[PDB]
Amino acid sequence: ATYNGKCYKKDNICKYKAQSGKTAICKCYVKKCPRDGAKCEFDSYKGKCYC
Repeated sequence: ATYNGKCYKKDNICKYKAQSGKTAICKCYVKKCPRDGAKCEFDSYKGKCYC
């Protein structure tokens, strides 16, 4: 149920359109974003930010 979006290094966050548009930006927990736009998925099993 993992999603897909982008993450920002500068803002070290993970932005993506939740499966229902509910979720949203999610700090790039661990391994800060590589570069703005960096694709990332939102694991709906824990709530991390695969970036």
